[PDB]
Formats: sequence, structure tokens, C-alpha cells
Amino acid sequence: CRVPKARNPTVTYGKNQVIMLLYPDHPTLLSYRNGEEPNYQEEWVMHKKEVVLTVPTEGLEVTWGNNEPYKYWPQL
Amino acid sequence: YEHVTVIPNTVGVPYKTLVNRPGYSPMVLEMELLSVTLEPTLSLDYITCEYKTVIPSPYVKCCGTAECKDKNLPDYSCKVFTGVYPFMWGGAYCFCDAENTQLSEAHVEKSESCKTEFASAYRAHTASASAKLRVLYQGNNITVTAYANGDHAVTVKDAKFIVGPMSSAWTPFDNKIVVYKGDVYNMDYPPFGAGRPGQFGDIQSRTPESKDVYANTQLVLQRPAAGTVHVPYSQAPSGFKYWLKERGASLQHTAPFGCQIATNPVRAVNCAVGNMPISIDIPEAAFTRVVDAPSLTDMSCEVPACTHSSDFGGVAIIKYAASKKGKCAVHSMTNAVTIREAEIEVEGNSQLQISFSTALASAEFRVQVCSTQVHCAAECHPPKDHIVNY
Repeated sequence: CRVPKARNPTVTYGKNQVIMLLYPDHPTLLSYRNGEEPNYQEEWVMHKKEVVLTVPTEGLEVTWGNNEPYKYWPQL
Repeated sequence: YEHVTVIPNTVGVPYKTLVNRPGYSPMVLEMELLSVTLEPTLSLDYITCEYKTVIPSPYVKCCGTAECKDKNLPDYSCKVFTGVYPFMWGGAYCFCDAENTQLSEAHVEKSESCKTEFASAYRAHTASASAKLRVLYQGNNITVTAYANGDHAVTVKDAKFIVGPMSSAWTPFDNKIVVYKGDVYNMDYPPFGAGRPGQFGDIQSRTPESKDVYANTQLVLQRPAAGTVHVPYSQAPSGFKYWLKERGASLQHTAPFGCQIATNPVRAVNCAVGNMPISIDIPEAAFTRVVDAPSLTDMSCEVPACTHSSDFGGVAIIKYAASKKGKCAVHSMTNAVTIREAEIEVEGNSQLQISFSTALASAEFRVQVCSTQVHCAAECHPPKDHIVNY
């Protein structure tokens, strides 16, 4: 089955955290996971929403719609 | 000469190892675990898929009483209803007004979809660790593919490699696992013959080719409507269809240490669990004697630029006075800092430039160029981006 993709959100960084300004044109699935404790969380983004995600030392993987997953790591 | 070292089980991280053979010039080897695969041994317990409520034409016994026989079928249900008077388009189906019975029959077998749409219940035990270690050997990159058991010698360019045994026998996998297409799930699945209705395992088949299947689906046959030929029933909907929407995120998304999960065969790729011992039997020809190697004297070190980060944010200029021309190994004698280059071409009364990585704001480190050490003083500043994407 063929599918499409969304646009890359405007990304801003902070101390052990990532801030994304999501601008969806249609309902888009936003999923993320951490290490030993992945703590999987998912939400369908309908309109303009700012998301604040904590980036642990082990790393954070974020999937925004049909796009390839984004990987984030904190600076030593 | 056998060089024994231990690196953490982390893919995409180059590690520097100092080989010091007595009476021979030091050797710096860069090792990187291209890809780390943790393949557990699988034992198939059963297959699950969507069931098929098989309801044949009801046996309407006109002027008589039908009899239910105990059939060895999954979720077999039989009920004989009395005082039935059914109608078809051209009037009543039975000659008698009273004494007509309807025998309703139903059972739950594998659907036609079971060969295409199915989940497999596996018993996962003792994961076999494998990893191809890119080695910067004699200024060239060599690839070594070996079983991480500590009993598999792989020889590349006359250097014998013994990888493992793995410090951790685990793998983003529990004792009981469930596989659906390209997704793996950690699930304490019910054993064969213990599956509940409307849940994962409502229908259980030992193999996808199996003839006799287990079935437990709350199938209850109801009395048909007045003058109506049909088989009304109350049931529990497909457990496999229910699991498909209730499964949640797979191990590829939930596993710690950034594990990547693949299928055919099921494996944990690029995870971070435990470490990996490495044994390298380096041949005599690869080594150069201390007398045959250049002698380092009148050394000084200056750091014109430094940023303490995960990557090589530090720059160091080392001035030297070499006895002859030749190759010299570069290695940090301080575990707090790591140098990017393993080998440099030495000339005479010249200088060399190195790239280093550190987390310390005040970096005090010793650099060993060939067989002589030089002290480096660095004042490293904080990075600009708190978060990096590698």
C-alpha cells in the first residue's frame, strides 16, 4: 500500500529536552521512545501544537507521520 | 603477540586500543562494531490467526424431533428448538403445525486468511551475539565477521580475531515472544489449549499446516425468530483481530538502548547491553622495533581551539624533533580524552596536528607519539547545541 509523508517541524533544543512546533495539514501520528525503559507514547496531532520532549542520555527516537524516525542525543 | 581488550556493546562508536609489545614501537588500532546482532534461539509453540464461525444449513426436521450428537470440533455448539413453524417464499416449509424441530449447528477452524494473516508464538532462549568489527589495521580498514562466543577464530591479513563471549546473554527479548510480519512483541502468551475467547489464542494451531486446531470462542446458539429459517447466535469476536488493534507499539519502538528489531530471522540490531571482549593475535611482521622506529625529543603541545563535546571538538598542535623519517602511533595516555588519528607521518624538526574529544572544561592530557609522551593543556568551552542528531 502506497502512502505519503508530512513536513519537517521547526526544531529548537534545550537542556536534556527537544521542542517541536508541529504544523499538520491533516491528522498525523506522533510517536516517541527512549535505553532499558523505552516508555512508548503516541498521539494523533490534528492542528498546530508545540511538543516538549525529554531527551535522556541513552537517546530519544521521534517518528512524525510517514517520515523516517528522527534521533536525538544530549551533548556531553 | 596476543592483544586482549574489552569494548562496550555499542554500534557506530570507534574505540582506540594501544598495543604495547615489549621491545617494539606502540601500535594504535581503531575498532568499530559496524553492526551488532543478537539472534535468539526460537521454538515455535503455536500459530494464531482469525477463526472461521462455520454455520451450515440448519436441520429443520418437519414432523419429528432432531437429535444433537457430541462432535469433537473447536467451540462445537448444538441445540434442538421445539415448536418451530418456518416459512419460505411459497408458504410453510413443514406439513405439521406442531412437532417440528430445528437443529442449529456451529463450530469455530482456521480461516482462509491464516496462511497470509497470522501471529507466531515463540519460546526465546540464549541469544547468540554476532558483530563485524571494522578494524583500522596498517592504515587500511579490515572487516571481521565472527560469532561472539569466544570460540570462533577469524583470520584477516594474518591477524587472528576471537570475538566474545558476550557479557550479557539477554536481548530486547523475554522468554515468551510473539511475531507478526515485521513486528516482534514481548508477550506472556497463553499456552496451547488455554486460550480465552475474544483474546489472543482464542484459536491455536501448533503449525500453519496443522489439521486439528484448538478453539475456545463464548459461542451460544439462540432460538430462531417465528417463521424464520436462520441460525441466530451470540459470540466472542476474533481474538487475533482484537490483538491486532490492542498490541500497542512493537519492540522496535519500545526496547531500551536504541535497539532496532528485524524479522526472518528475529534479531536485536544495534543495541546497548553489556560489553564485548576482543582478542587479536597480531603477527610479528606488523610490529616495528623501537630502534627501527623514529625517536621523539624536544616535544611541546599547544591547544589553539577546544570545545568539550561528544565529537572531536578539540585541536592540538604538537612540535617535535625526530631522529629519522617514519610512521608514529598517536595515543592519549589520559582516559578522559580520545584522539581521532591513530598514525602520523613523522619527518624531522617539524610539527603535527591532532583532533581530540573530551567532556572536561579543563583538559589535562598526555599524548604518546611513538615511544615519547608530551603534556597538553586545554581550556575547552561548552557546545552551542544542547541536543545533537549524531
